[PDB]
Amino acid sequence: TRKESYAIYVYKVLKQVHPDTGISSKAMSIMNSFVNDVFERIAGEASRLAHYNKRSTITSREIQTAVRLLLPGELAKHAVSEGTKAVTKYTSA
Amino acid sequence: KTRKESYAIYVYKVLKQVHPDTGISSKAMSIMNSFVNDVFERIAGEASRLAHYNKRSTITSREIQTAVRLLLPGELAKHAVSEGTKAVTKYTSAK
Amino acid sequence: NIQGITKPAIRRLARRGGVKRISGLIYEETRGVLKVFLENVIRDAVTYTEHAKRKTVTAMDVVYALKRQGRTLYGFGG
Amino acid sequence: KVLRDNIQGITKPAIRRLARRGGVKRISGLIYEETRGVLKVFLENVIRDAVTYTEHAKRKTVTAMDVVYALKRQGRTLYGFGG
Amino acid sequence: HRYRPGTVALREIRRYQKSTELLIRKLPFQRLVREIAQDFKTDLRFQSSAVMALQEASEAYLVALFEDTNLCAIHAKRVTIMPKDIQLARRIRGERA
Amino acid sequence: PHRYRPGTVALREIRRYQKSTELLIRKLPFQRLVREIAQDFKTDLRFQSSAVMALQEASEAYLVALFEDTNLCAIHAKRVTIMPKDIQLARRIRGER
Amino acid sequence: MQIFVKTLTGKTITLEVEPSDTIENVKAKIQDKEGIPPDQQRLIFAGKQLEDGRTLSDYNIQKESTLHLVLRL
Amino acid sequence: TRSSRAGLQFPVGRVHRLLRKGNYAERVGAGAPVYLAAVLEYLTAEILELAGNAARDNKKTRIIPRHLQLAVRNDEELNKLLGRVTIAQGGVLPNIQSVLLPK
Amino acid sequence: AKTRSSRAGLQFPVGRVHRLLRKGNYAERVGAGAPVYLAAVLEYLTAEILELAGNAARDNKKTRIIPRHLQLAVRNDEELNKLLGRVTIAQGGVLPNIQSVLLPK
DNA sequence: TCGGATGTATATATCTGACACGTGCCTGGAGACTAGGGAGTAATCCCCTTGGCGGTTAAAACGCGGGGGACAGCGCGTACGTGCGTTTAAGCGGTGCTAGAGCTGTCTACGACCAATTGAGCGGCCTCGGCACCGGGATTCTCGA
DNA sequence: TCGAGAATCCCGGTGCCGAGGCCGCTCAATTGGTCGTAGACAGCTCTAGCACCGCTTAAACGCACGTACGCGCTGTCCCCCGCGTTTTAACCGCCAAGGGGATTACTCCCTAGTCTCCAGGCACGTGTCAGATATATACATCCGA
Repeated sequence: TRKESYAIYVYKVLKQVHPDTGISSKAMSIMNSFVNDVFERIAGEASRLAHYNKRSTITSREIQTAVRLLLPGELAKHAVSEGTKAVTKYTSA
Repeated sequence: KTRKESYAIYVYKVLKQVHPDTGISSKAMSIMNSFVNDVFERIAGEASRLAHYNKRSTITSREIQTAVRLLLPGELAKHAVSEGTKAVTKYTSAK
Repeated sequence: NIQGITKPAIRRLARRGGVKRISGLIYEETRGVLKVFLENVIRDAVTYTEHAKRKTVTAMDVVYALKRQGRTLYGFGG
Repeated sequence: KVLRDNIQGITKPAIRRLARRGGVKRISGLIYEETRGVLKVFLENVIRDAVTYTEHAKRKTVTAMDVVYALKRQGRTLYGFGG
Repeated sequence: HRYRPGTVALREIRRYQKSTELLIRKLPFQRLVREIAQDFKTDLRFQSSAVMALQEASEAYLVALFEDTNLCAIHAKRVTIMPKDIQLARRIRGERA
Repeated sequence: PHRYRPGTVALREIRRYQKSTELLIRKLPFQRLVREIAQDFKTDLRFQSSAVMALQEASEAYLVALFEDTNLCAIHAKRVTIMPKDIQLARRIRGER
Repeated sequence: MQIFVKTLTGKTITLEVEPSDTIENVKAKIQDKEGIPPDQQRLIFAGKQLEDGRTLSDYNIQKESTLHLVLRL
Repeated sequence: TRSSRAGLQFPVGRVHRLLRKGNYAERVGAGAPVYLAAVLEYLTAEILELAGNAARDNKKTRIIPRHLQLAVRNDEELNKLLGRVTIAQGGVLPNIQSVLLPK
Repeated sequence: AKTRSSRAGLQFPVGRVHRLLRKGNYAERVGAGAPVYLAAVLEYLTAEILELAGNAARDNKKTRIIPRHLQLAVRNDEELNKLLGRVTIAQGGVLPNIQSVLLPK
């Protein structure tokens, strides 16, 4: 049956960054595993913190603090800047 | 006046059952509270992860048995398994 | 301020481990190591209490920050 | 069917090559035997986990994905085989 | 009289291994903690129990590190600890890069 | 009859083996060892090829890391050749049993 | 009559002597057969120290005795 | 009740409620809490028995955290289980390396 | 448009992340801004990794990325080594380093 | 200190199988609407933190004599690196086969929700003897002999 | 060895506060019942894991030979260690002030849930050119002079 993956999106990001480069299947599996692991870590930590503060729902602030706790400084602030930019762009329209 | 629940009474009951004439300090009681909570959280998390990994939405006694067999070393694992199955059989025998 | 960790205190701490003949600049080395460790744990606790929307650091924040680093501590309600 | 005397299958030159990957220059006479023990213990852990997973799935074939789970439990996550 | 070097050290080792109390004075540690936390946020208040927990954690970590340092020092056929032993132990532990 | 000085071919092999990426241990002996080990826990088990491949990769990585730490300890101990005591010291410091 | 002497290295020395053998004489014997200069030796028999002008029998030293020496430096 | 039906000391209803409210699964079985309570009771009984014996050795009638630390560190399986946790006011096992001792 | 991903101008799917978060049993009720934030973070990290890997492959005059390039890119960046200190990747290899005094005089 | 020899980086043809791309179709995602419960907001209490003063005494700081430890130079003999011929089992490659993994239908017992009820567990009070502190003597090492 | 000087453990008396117990109360666990579906069971098909045999050759094994390194011995120089005197600030006890952590009541609007529609992404299929293989050459480097 169907087997979900992260193919088209990673390929699109690669095309956006480097216009004339290609990658093999093993690198594809490695990137898929890396994305899944990062997703699992961030989501688990955010949910844990949300129940830690006795709150019954998860919101953008929880993920912001999870990113601040997980990633070290410089790329953490880069990622939070990207996230805020995306959030305001989405809510504007 | 918040109703903060704990495990003090049950630990005291177990201690009196095992050792008749012995007392316990408050710090030891807090230590036991923390230890029991940590072990409970570990076992429950591992069992839930395994149940979700086998794409089943119901957590039963078998998942708990497998999690116990995973986390604890050999001798304690076998003793805990024996105690658990004995308790389950005793509970299901009556009604 | 960091000087406040007195040399005889470091000597006692090492004597608990069981060292016999202390020598050199292990005092300065220990001070640096302690500073780094405190910096990390304090940053984690401060982030926790920042999200909590409070102004007083509590024991739960420190216990939980220690829990994150795989250094669980027993005996403070955590 | 019973199997025996497989530990000796890890030949000495292969161990020398593995050491040479890590950056070693000289090798003592007595190290090899010692190493042949340590590796064994490693395997004796991870397989013990993997089989248990196959016990819970009610199967008879050990799957690589179970090995990935077992390696993940010990905090040595591995990438390249899914999950 | 006079004692030969190496006996009072052993007596202190036994005495401190037998006991269970802290060895760093409370006030300088509290001042250091407040000064360190001053940088990350201004006008912060600390409960006493948090400082106590931090003190205990620091003591345990330092004791373990000194244990490993002693092991390395006796390994190279010496008796005195020097900083290179601390660096080696920290590097093998996987803490330092 | 030319004869290279000791340590030259060793360095050349060092560079060669750090340059490449393929695995080192052969296939059939490793497969037989894995089957023999798994026989004890439960009889009549069948293995997938990718499982054996992953086990081999993990084992090689772990062994290489251990050898690197052993070399670090040996060079600290003012020697050039590694000895088993260095291996057990590295294992002890890592926190393994 | 023969005596055994115990050193700090765990080696026992067997020496033939007589009760008239003064401490000068026995110390000379140790120096001759072992090469140790006389000024480096202290002797204890039955827990007592001795003065060089005396003789062996003054400390009730019998045969087969065990006398301990200490090196002083 | 339900603890009486199984001859347990730890509560069963509390464990059931914690499992249900702990967002572990959509539904829970009727046998899991009994098993978990039995395991917890066994572990705490072992720890308490060891700690009480250690306190008996020192000729005291009340358990203080040092007794718990000694009981945990002396056993080897229990030490393996609690490998990465520190106990407040615990202490250190009294060992000394062989070389350091005087000749 | 219609898709939520185009609304935020992102490439990673928003609806898929929302569904995974809802069905992953993390909280009883999930917010509405969380998927956008998470997708942005994932996109940034993937872009960084891919750019570093592409540069590493460029240095070796090969137009295709193999796992060795990913290993070199990850291990040559200090922070990225920090984030993945307990992760191994197949066929990666090791960094070419040699101790000082080991070298011939 | 050179010079012969050897391993290595580079230039070049080439053929293949893995990678990039077009197609059809199926299911999960988007649009419009409801409703109700969780979260933000305002006001009040009183509890724990901050701040400071006095004193006392224990610990900290400083200086000195010396001996035991760290480190460098030297000799040795033994264990390991390198080369070569012989022996051996890993690896490639086609063939048979079936046990066992994976998907499909069924129906059934097991668990979620809900109304009524009552007693098990928690907050508050009080009481005492096991443990902390102090004074005293027997015991056991430890340095100079 | 050994004997005297301290350091330490064992013994006995005294006082005080934390633990063990008792009492009163409130909300969560029990009981009885209905209704829906997660999964156990039985069956069917199709793949890949096991066993097999033959041929090739690259890899492993055993043996000589030589020399560089681990190890023990020795000598020197100096850096902490034990001890006594002067200096200081930690801690205990006490008192004042007040900020904000914790509750309680009220209001609103944000997300789960419903249905209907349709287009994004999946397996399938196919063509082709980037890299591995094999070959040939010039450059860098190493050990005897």
